Amino acid sequence: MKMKTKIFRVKGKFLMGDKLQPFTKELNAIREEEIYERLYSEFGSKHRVPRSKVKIEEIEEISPEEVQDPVVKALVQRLEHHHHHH
Repeated sequence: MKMKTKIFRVKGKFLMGDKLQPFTKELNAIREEEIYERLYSEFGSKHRVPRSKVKIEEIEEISPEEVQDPVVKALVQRLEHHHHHH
């Protein structure tokens, strides 16, 4: 069943150069089984980081308008209501 997408503010570590770098990823999904696969996909895409080297530590569900990432916040708004301002 599809719904209004939940923005999960993930806070974890990714292994690059045998070093753990911390990240704060605000991404819109439906459930946790999405979050894992979507991050393994993104880090591999944008950053070319291997899946087994991406370590998720925290997953915090936040509100659509509170999201700091402009791209994700714009993505969530695509399924929202066009504010009728005459």
